[PDB]
Amino acid sequence: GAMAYGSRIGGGIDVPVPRHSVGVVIGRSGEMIKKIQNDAGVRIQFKQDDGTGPEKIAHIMGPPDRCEHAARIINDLLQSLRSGPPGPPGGPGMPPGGRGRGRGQG
RNA sequence: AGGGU
Repeated sequence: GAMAYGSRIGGGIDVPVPRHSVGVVIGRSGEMIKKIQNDAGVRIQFKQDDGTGPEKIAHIMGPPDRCEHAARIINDLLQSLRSGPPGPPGGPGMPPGGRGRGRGQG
């Protein structure tokens, strides 16, 4: 939605986390989001699925300032995914594999 | 780094 007045925070904010980074920010064992909840002192609970965007909405509840703090931890964790871990192939570098050569020997 | 409660 065109929320031109979305500059106002509150006691619990809805943060848009990329759907390809949902498990990332929480961690495979949830150890990661516990750190976010720890360093911010907030209750971060992923909602079912608002579906109103290419992201997932997570309701970071708690004291507004801490919600901002918590939001930053998740957002920065996304920002660090942006060419953070360098990958030669797969991304900006197509592996020059042959036409089935290597596996297609017959 | 896919599910933490």
